[PDB]
Amino acid sequence: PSRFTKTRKHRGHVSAGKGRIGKHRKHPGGRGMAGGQHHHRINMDKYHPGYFGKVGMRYFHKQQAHFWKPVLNLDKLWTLIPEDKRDQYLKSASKETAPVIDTLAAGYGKILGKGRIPNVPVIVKARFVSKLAEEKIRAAGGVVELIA
Amino acid sequence: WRKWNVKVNHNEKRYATASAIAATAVASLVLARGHRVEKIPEIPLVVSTDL
Amino acid sequence: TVKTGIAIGLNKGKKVTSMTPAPKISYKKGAASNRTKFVRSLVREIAGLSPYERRLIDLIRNSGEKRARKVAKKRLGSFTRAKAKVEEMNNIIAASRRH
Amino acid sequence: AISKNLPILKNHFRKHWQERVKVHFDQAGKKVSRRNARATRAAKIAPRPLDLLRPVVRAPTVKYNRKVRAGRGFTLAEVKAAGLTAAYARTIGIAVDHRRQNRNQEIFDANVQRLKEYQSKIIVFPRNGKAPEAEQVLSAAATFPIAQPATDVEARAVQDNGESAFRTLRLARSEKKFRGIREKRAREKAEAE
RNA sequence: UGAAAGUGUGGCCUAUCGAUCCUUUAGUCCCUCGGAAUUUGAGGCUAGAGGUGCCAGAAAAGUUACCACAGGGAUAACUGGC
RNA sequence: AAACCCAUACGCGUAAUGAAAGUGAACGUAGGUUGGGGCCUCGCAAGAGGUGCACAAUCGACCGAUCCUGAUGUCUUCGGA
RNA sequence: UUGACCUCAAAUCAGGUAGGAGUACCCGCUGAACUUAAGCAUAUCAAUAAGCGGAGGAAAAGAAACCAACCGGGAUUGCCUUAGUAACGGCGAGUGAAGCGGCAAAAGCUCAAAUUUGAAAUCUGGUACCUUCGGUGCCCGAGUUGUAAUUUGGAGAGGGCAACUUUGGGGCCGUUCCUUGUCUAUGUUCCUUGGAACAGGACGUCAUAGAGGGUGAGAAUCCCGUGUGGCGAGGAGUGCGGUUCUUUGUAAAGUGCCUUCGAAGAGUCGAGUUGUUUGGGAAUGCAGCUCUAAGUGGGUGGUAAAUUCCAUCUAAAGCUAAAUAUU
Ligand SMILES: [Mg+2]
Ligand SMILES: [Mg+2]
Ligand SMILES: [Mg+2]
Ligand SMILES: [Mg+2]
Ligand SMILES: [Mg+2]
Ligand SMILES: [Mg+2]
Ligand SMILES: [Mg+2]
Ligand SMILES: [Mg+2]
Ligand SMILES: [Mg+2]
Ligand SMILES: [Mg+2]
Ligand SMILES: [Mg+2]
Ligand SMILES: [Mg+2]
Ligand SMILES: [Mg+2]
Ligand SMILES: [Mg+2]
Ligand SMILES: [Mg+2]
Ligand SMILES: [Mg+2]
Ligand SMILES: [Mg+2]
Ligand SMILES: [Mg+2]
Ligand SMILES: [Mg+2]
Ligand SMILES: [Mg+2]
Ligand SMILES: [Mg+2]
Ligand SMILES: [Mg+2]
Ligand SMILES: [Mg+2]
Ligand SMILES: [Mg+2]
Ligand SMILES: [Mg+2]
Repeated sequence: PSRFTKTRKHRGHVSAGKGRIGKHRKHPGGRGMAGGQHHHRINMDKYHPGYFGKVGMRYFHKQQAHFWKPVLNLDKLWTLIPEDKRDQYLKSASKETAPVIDTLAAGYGKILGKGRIPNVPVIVKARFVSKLAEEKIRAAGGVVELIA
Repeated sequence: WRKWNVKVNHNEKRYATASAIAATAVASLVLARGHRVEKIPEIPLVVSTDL
Repeated sequence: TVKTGIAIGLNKGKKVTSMTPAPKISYKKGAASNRTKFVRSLVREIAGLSPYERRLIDLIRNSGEKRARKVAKKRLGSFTRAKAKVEEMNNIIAASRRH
Repeated sequence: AISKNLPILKNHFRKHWQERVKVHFDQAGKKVSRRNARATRAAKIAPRPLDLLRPVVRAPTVKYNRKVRAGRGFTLAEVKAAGLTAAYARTIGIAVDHRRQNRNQEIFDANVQRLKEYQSKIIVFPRNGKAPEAEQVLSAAATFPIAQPATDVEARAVQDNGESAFRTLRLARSEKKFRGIREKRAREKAEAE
């Protein structure tokens, strides 16, 4: 608020902290991003390399729902099972009763293998997966059955 | 279009309300507000639901 | 149009038993009718042809159908419209040879 | 104007924006007005539930097709199967949508069961007499909530057949990619003599 | 190239040159044209060329003695001072 | 216009990298070396040894892109270990 | 010669209607520059101000020639978000939407194109009467160059078979809404100060009323009021709640099966060019000119073109509340 501001402290002092020589003025270097290829070039090159120019290929009418592919790493993959039955399924490491994990209903589109699920069988329903993730799942004893 | 109302996190609101309730059962803090509870036998002061 | 069961490929998607809903009558909108064929056939007799149709008849007799389609794409707007109109003109030519 | 290391800001305030600033002080009062309007409408339709029965329907856009959702109307085939006409249903509290079509038997039969439940749960007073007071509720949506279908179970056996399910996606992608080339090659093969 | 060791990634050394955007060429014959395909076309990736000599790179003729404004003793036309 | 309560979504974040198609983070006690507060053991103490978070330097490993190599195989041109 | 028709006229003809004001918000046309770009011409300011026309309590939009590419959604509007994103841009400065999703609010429909043809069945006006926001009878007239019924694509129509089901309008008394009136508690007791007690102190009362104002100084208890309920008056009204009279109706509507049909908007769509505009990019919309269609057709499917498919709608005609805006 207003009373913890240095404006209250500058009262009495002539320049309000802006100097006597420099003389706070309206817009001495320009408005906005003026001078990027000119008198503000060193800044734009030191702190914003890549700002000028166009790189790649255009996409007309891009919808950000074709590219909806949220990723789940294996390291979690039991958070999708509630705490009530997680210990049950973890101690009863058995086929014929393996837990099913619909990652799509949880809101994930792809499964990835970051690290170290246990050696429990698990059925993982996923639209997409990775090579290493599926390797680890079926090495633990489970299976990835694909869906849409 | 000045900012008039302030967001406070729900859990901070509830933290503060719980603290203010707990401070009700402290005669040192109730006297310090000037509430005249010197002759009150003990607090939290509970009366019947007949009220 | 049966789906596979996966998320990429040709017929990607979930398998759901289908229903094939009833055909909407607003899909036969441009369908020809007997009344309408009669009316149009009659009007073409009494109104005759237009200058560019006469030009097409001549170009089809003499210079072939390719330049006819070029001219019809210019006089009309589209290649498919030009094709349909040149076919109309060929039918007209055959019928006028019969008459 | 460009200065020390800071993000490039795109603040769009180079028009006369101060002439167009709507501050919603009216939030609370407008809520009060909505509640009063719902109350007045309910009193005016005093037995009726203030909302039409809407169907359960599947959302588009593969991001969202995992979720089922409330729709607009009950798909003339659906109501005909429920055993009543669209005109009568519109007078009975059933939204009808003439422009959506049934391509999915699960959604179709789910909505038909929805309609049967509604018809069994409502009482329709005759046009003649009594008006047998009937204790309105204010929501048909709360009485018939949209339930997400259970697609699978919580536990099953493991059936692994050795297809690897990454090569599966790979090969589907590849055959999509190289379908047309192979069709062209087959055409050029067939047109050999 | 030399028998070879070795030398050679332009001129014995110190000068002899050039961003974005655009165009154009070469390469991979690779990616995209987003309802699905084929062929043209177009757009992309990588390396160069077309040039900005005010050479970190605006697209640019004069006059005002009819003149104007913001300013300058950072700067002339007097004295004064060295 | 306060205060109190709430569903479903949505936003940021939990995964990056490539123009893109797209692929997508453990050889190992989640590595080694050097140093490292604090703790532990012996020691009266001095000090010696063990473990060593954070942080710093460095050599490695893993994911993506680029440039290669190009197995089992095969719609013989796909696949890409 | 007489009497029509057509087209055009005159009447201080009988009846009506438009203008102007206001203009915050709304629908449109027209349309800058200062400014930013550290200069400036595209750009930006801005599809803004000023100018012009036109409405209402909201207007507009609106029941898809939509979005999509999904296991598909389903009029319009508005909010949260999508998103400072895709895209435009001396690719500089800067600009910059939309689909999905969550919510508020929800409501649907009607004409043209069909032979009533065993009966213009339709309608304005004048006049007599009546129960007058109108009705009945009569009389001129409009109208066959098409007024009613019937149908609007979701369908639907013409025949044939078979059974069932459901209905209209007035009055009265209430309720709903609007406006308005009136009635509905408790100290002005005592002492001091003071010009005045509404101040201070003592004793009390009411309180679903200690909001506020007034009164010779800070008054719940002096006055008006406040609070709680009650008793009325006048209207609008078809929203429903009961009662009463008319029986509408040899009528209308709905539903099943077979069969024959199934009309669907043109100087428009679309194309070329020009200009303007848009985020719209080989051209987003708009307009001008030129050319100018079709009916298993046409539009759309955000890279121009040819070929083959698929999906989705159904333009060139029209009405419609609410959520929304309001200096
Ligand atoms: Mg300062
Ligand atoms: Mg100063
Ligand atoms: Mg300065
Ligand atoms: Mg200075
Ligand atoms: Mg060498
Ligand atoms: Mg050299
Ligand atoms: Mg160069
Ligand atoms: Mg280029
Ligand atoms: Mg220079
Ligand atoms: Mg000049
Ligand atoms: Mg001069
Ligand atoms: Mg001069
Ligand atoms: Mg000087
Ligand atoms: Mg290390
Ligand atoms: Mg400027
Ligand atoms: Mg300036
Ligand atoms: Mg200037
Ligand atoms: Mg104006
Ligand atoms: Mg309107
Ligand atoms: Mg309208
Ligand atoms: Mg964001
Ligand atoms: Mg703009
Ligand atoms: Mg143009
Ligand atoms: Mg203009
Ligand atoms: Mg244009």
